[PDB]
Amino acid sequence: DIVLTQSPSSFSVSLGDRVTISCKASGYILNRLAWYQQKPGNAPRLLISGATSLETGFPSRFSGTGSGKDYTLSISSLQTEDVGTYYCQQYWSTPWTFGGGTKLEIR
Amino acid sequence: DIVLTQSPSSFSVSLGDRVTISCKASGYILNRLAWYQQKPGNAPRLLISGATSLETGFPSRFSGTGSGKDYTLSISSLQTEDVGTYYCQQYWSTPWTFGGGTKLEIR
Amino acid sequence: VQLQESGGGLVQPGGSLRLSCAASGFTLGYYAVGWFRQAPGKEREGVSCISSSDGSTYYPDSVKGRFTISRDNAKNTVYLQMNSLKPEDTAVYYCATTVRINNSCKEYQYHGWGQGTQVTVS
Amino acid sequence: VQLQESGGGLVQPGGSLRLSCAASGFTLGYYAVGWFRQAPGKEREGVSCISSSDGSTYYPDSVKGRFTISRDNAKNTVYLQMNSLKPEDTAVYYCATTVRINNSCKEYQYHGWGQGTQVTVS
Amino acid sequence: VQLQESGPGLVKPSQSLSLTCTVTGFSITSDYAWNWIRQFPGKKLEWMGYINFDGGTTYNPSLRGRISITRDTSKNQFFLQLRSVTPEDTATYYCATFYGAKGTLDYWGQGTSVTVSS
Amino acid sequence: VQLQESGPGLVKPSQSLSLTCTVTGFSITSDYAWNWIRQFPGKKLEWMGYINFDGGTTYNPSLRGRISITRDTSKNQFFLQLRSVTPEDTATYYCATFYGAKGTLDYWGQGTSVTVSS
Amino acid sequence: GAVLSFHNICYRVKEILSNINGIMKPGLNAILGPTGGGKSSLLDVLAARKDPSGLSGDVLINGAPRPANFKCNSGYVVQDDVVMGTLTVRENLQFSAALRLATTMTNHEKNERINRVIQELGLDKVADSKVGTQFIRGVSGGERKRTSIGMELITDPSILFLDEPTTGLDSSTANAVLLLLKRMSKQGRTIIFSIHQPRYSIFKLFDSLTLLASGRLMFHGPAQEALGYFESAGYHCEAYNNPADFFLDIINGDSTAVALNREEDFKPLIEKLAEIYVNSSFYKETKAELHQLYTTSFCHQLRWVSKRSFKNLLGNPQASIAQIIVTVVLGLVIGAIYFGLKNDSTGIQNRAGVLFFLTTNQCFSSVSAVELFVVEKKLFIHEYISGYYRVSSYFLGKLLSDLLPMRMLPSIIFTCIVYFMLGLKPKADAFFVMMFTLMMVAYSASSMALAIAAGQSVVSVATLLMTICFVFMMIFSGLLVNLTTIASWLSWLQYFSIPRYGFTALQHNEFLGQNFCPGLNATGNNPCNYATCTGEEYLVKQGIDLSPWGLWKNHVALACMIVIFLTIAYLKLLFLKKY
Amino acid sequence: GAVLSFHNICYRVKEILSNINGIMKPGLNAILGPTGGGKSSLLDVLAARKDPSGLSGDVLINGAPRPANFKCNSGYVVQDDVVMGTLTVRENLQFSAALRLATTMTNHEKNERINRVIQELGLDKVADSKVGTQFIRGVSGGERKRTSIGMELITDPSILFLDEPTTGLDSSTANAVLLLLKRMSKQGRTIIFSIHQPRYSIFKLFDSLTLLASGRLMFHGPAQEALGYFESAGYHCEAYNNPADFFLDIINGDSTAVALNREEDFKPLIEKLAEIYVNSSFYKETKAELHQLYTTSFCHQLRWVSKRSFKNLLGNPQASIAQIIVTVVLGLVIGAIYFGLKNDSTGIQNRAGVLFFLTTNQCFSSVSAVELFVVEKKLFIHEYISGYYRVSSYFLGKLLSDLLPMRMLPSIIFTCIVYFMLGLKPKADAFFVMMFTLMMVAYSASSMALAIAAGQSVVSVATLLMTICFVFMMIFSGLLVNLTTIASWLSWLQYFSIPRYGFTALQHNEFLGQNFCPGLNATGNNPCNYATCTGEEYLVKQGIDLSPWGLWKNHVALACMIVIFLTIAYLKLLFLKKY
Repeated sequence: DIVLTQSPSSFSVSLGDRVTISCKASGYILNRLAWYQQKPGNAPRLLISGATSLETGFPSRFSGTGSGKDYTLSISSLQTEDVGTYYCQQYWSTPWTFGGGTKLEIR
Repeated sequence: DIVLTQSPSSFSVSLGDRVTISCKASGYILNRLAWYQQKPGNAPRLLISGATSLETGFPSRFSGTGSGKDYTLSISSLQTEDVGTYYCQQYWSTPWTFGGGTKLEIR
Repeated sequence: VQLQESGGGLVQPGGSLRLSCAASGFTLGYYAVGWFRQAPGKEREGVSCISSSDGSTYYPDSVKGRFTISRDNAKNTVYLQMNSLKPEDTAVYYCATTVRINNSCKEYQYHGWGQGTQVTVS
Repeated sequence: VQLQESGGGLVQPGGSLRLSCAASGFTLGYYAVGWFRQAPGKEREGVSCISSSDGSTYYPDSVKGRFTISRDNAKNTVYLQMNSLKPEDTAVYYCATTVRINNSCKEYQYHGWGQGTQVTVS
Repeated sequence: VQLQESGPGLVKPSQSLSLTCTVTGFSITSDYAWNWIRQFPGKKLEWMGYINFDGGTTYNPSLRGRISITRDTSKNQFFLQLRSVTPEDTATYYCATFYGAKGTLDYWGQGTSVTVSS
Repeated sequence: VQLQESGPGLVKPSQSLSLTCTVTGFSITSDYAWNWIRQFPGKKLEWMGYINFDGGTTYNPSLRGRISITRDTSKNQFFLQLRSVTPEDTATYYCATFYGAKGTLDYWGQGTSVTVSS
Repeated sequence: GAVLSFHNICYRVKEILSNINGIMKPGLNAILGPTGGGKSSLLDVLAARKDPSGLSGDVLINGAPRPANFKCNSGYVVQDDVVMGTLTVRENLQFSAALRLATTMTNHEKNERINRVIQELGLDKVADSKVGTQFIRGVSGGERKRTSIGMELITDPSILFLDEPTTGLDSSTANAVLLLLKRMSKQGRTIIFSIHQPRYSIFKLFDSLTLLASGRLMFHGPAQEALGYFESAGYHCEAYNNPADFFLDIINGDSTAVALNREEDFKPLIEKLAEIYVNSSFYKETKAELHQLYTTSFCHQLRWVSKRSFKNLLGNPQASIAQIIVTVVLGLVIGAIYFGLKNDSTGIQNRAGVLFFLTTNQCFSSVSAVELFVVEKKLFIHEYISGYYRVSSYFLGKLLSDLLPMRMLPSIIFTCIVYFMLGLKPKADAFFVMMFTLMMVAYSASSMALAIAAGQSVVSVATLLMTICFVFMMIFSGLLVNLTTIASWLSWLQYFSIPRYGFTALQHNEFLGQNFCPGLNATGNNPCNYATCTGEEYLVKQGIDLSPWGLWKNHVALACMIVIFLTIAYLKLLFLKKY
Repeated sequence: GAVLSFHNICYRVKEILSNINGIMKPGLNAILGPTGGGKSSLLDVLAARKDPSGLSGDVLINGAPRPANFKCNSGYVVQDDVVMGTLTVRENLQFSAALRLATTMTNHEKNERINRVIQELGLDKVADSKVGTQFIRGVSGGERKRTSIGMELITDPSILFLDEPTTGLDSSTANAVLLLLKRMSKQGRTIIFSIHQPRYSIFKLFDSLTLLASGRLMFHGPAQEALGYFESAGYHCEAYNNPADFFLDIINGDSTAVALNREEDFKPLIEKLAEIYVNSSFYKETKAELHQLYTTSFCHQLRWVSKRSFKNLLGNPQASIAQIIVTVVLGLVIGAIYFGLKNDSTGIQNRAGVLFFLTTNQCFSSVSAVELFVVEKKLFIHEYISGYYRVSSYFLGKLLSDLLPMRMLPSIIFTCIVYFMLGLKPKADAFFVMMFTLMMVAYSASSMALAIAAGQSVVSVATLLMTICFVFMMIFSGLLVNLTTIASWLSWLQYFSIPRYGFTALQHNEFLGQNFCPGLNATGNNPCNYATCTGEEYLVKQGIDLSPWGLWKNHVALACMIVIFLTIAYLKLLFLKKY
């Protein structure tokens, strides 16, 4: 299968900063990665499809880049309603494997 | 290649009728047909892509049906703001061929 | 398969002696026989012939007296008689044969087969 | 390649006469010869043998007087002498041969080759 | 368009688990694929399997012959059967939808916490 | 997103005819393919050929070795060259846009009528 | 009686036979000479075995010209044995008796004649034993040659011809065969044969020697008189020398050979010896004597040919069992790799590959079908001249029981194994359509194989041509190249491709009503271009019609190809050189 | 001198040679007997031509045991001629002189010895003429046999062995060869030969005849006294009967053969005659006499083998030119169908098909590479025993000039024709990468072909296994089945596929940086799923890594396969049975 890894298991950042969540892949994903954001006690809502585009209902502070085996999600000017757990999921092969977990925690 | 023909080359209809325009092809198209509406003196405007869908900026009175080799344009409750010429284009192969022309005319 | 001949040793000249040229294995009726004569000190000269279809013929040089010929097919042989004095004496007398149909025997080849007998004359 | 023998015809009994068993083509020094005797009206009985390595041997019945034996390899032949009266007369005297090395000739086979000669006794 | 979860929350170990997702606002046989995602007692996610709009079902290799998804058109639902449940299978189960032409999971469900205990 | 058509309007026969379409609001080498359509003096249309965003050009087999399509990226336009013009090609020339993913010509041009007379 | 005569024989292919005369009396007549002479070319002229275009002589039987059915009433023993090793001796000559005889007599009389032949010839010990192929062993060479002799003895021929019965044998059984022939001739029956390098142990048996050298007759007459004839010609035979080799050394003209005789007289080599014979007493004696002077129905010969072919096929379970086993193994292996075909992005590729490979294998497995009319060409020609059957009955008999059952089976084995282990389309009609298409592809390839090699003598040339033809046929199939992108001047070549016709039918059978995109209802419409989500889109992209006629026209074309190729093969067999 | 002796010979393979004694004197010694006897099995024991495991006798030369280099100093003429027909007589025996002789002497002395040999043997008329293959005609059989005889005469052997010099010849030239041998022996040189069915015209030349029957010696001594020996044993030789056949009829035991003699007396067949000879005078006389008693470098023999192979290759331009022509026409045709590869929906299919077919053809064209060590097996064994070369030099010489230049050319021809007529990728490096990959695929297939057939005697078994192996290799290539859908227990089999390694490299070379959707920029992102618009997507979907290592590892694997297969072939040649 294709194992998705997320190097930062937990972040310690502040308000109004640039957050970078990078996750690599075992194989070649070919821009078939999606980002999901889960709140503490809710379903995981979908953030970005195609690893570059961005879905409706979300501000433009979120950006997605990367090509090949690793992809990065960028948050500009982090505010206080953006905490939660972030996941990257591949949909290239049939056993869809999610990433790890990046639970944001402000100080 | 695939030659596209329209059996009705001229209609004599009134306001508020179900206008039916038929367009058949030579080879199999597989719902890969488009309809174009040209007003007398402008460029042809796109009506339908895929022979089933419908473009924005037009009322729901235009419907596209038909599968396989022949396709149909249907207008419900025709008003006087729809006179012009209608073409059926195929975009299956590389040498795209347009149809003939069905010039609507009220009485 | 071999071709032999038999003769004798004469004591007093003037007698009559008969030589025989016998052949075994193959019949002589298809062939033409020829009696040739050689001596220890002279050249090779024939005596006469035999024809397979007609009678006999003679082409000698000085021996033209009492030399008779006879071909017996029952015993498969031919014979040579000698009655006259014939001062030519003690010859080997080879015997050959050849197979032709046309006349004029003296134009044949008469390939020889074997060694010959020897005679004596006092 | 053939095996012949020569003898003679005796007139008055009591004389001395010699047979010769000659062989051409092959050498007799590798073989052992045997003089066998048959008559027109009697059975087949041998006379004696010859050994290829040692001297001669004799296993006769009543012929034990003057019969000498001699094998001469220069002429490739063997000889039979007769001197006594020997009331047995006029036999074919066949001559055979066989190749062995051991002693005791009389236990051999002596396969014969050809016909024999004839002798006369008055 | 809208999904709702239902089923039990206490299944005895070494037994069979049955869950159901009810779909409203869209047809289960029209266009999309319908998935099952379980979130373990932690912060991990796992895709178990999905059913197409025609009936084609695809499962995860991890669940070797333990998962069977069956759909009912009349009540517009799809049910999940998981046999031979174990104590360590204590995840909360969401039923999501799969667009296909986009490749991502758009709409989800509330989810139910399933406990395996004696 | 917006197209503008330009060029001469009278060409002498047995010669070369040149048209130029400029694009505003979208780049040539970004996504789309840029086509050339002629509408004969009547109710007939014919597709000449297209140029891809990378540079690949595809022509209509009816126009055997008479069509050449060349682009310029700095000032964002594309030119049509039709050699050995015959007075039967007196059509109106439009430059359209090919989306590719949808497969249909969405955005068109104003068009110009080119007459071939002695 | 039964005395053969030939007068003023002259044969022109280069005149290979000059003026030849001779009378073959009832006995043991032998023809001798070097290999390049007319030794063999005269035996095939005395029997009706050469084209009468070049024959300018006059051959008679009992002073009358030979009738039209002379070849049907005179046995001819071919040099190389053409007995079927798979059948038994009794069954071989039973097959001969069932065809060469008349159907008026019951089977009891045919069987008692069979028994009489095997008893007279002495074939009772191995009467019910197999002759023997190259893999399995049976009777030895002498009794095989004797069986071949008895094959044409069934109709009690008055005259029997043999082409070198000693060649290919040893010094022990050659005298046995010659003594058998002499004993057979003692009752009185003309036996004319060619002989190569005989021994004196068999030379004494001859009754009439005929010496030939470069088409010129060199002696003819009693065989016991030849040695004396050549002795009187000036050639001595040394002691312990074979008279046959003595004659051959003179004929060839070896100087180191026998020595000359002594000559008492008072055209390099070959025109002097013949001229000697012309003016000899034997020639005059010969010239004086010289100047003194279907049955079975079509079905009856179809059933027997088919039965013999079936017995030959089952007699050596090494050509059928081998391909049966390899087909069974290939089916299991293919089902192993292609297990569980999915309806995803990789489903189209797997389906196309597995449907293409089966058709390619079915086409390439018929290359080995040229061993049908090639390994049995000599036997077919011999039995056609002898009068066993006609070309149509032989062609149909070797078709019903050799090609029909050995080509249908592999398709059935392939279809019943790979289908459900793959899961192509769970319908009753699709299974049978796939089996039918595979059967047609195999039959068409085999028929073209037969049409190519239908009278050739070797297989090294037909197989290469067929392999190079099948490679081009495979190129124009539809998988390696898109058939809609071909140039107009080369696209017509696709209509001469059997694999294309089979593959199109298989694809039209498999890809109709399949979706290959998970979670995308493309049946209504395709929201995305360049998607090929639906099976119908793939078929249209490959240039395949979607109508049922677009499926059945493939089988119509395959059947037409079958008929044309079978007719071509039958015509090639009909106009074969039968001499 | 040069007198050979052998005492108490006993050979066990079933003891095929019982007690055999004999002394071969300088002359013309002949061995006679039936085919199954020890006639041939004793010649190969007298010369060092059989494994010494079973030899239990004692063989001496001039009263001393033979040295280790006895096979290098005693000529042996093989029955079937192993002369290469492509070269000329002078070049053939020049090659022999260049190997058996020493490199101390200049080329002038080797050439003068060559001239002396051809003058003595009488080979000046056809000295500079080709021997003759099957397609082209050269000298007649007598001259070929004489050339083969002279091949071993270069080193002036003291003893010369011949295995049936008369077999395969005719009556005219057999006496010529025998007279040549007798004249050669007149100077004094031991000549031991086997003879099959001789004539009395050559029997008188023998000086010592050795009769063998079922491994038992039946006579030994002067050849002129054998007839009398068997006459005195009770067997008469009829007039006009060959003495050789007279002996053979007794040896076999034919009742219809010669008649018995008359017996004057006062173990079925085979042990009575041997027992007769044991107690004979010849045996005692023989027993008394019995009881009275590398050079060239590696390079020097590599260059010559390679030169001979190259001359053989160029002398018969029908195996190189035929494949050159078929490759040229195949390239032109393939360029004709695949002209103008477009970057549209059908571009991927056409590119994959054309890249797969080239690799499959390159693999299947090496099946005919089994004619390298098979058609030359007998000749190679003869050169190796004689002392010409070693296995490594022969293997490298037949590799550098036979496989290396005839495999590189077709790849170059294919690449320079089909590339620009197609338009694969207009770059300098891609052209050379494609050529290199095709060369490696061809070399690997040829090396595997040599590894499979490296000591077999026929080709009918190596080619069938080769084809059945290449079919499975083709199945696991990547086009007929998706390599990512294989089961885990069967996916490993893909690592043993040469065509897969070539095809992966070709695809990775062709599909990198190509767009296949007109008007869709998928380089940035793919707005539509299930699109495969970009070449990289196809490569990833096929399981091919996108790194340059994912390209070069294919060639690494191909080179490793080449090395392993070449080593396996060399080992198979090294451990061949050389007896």
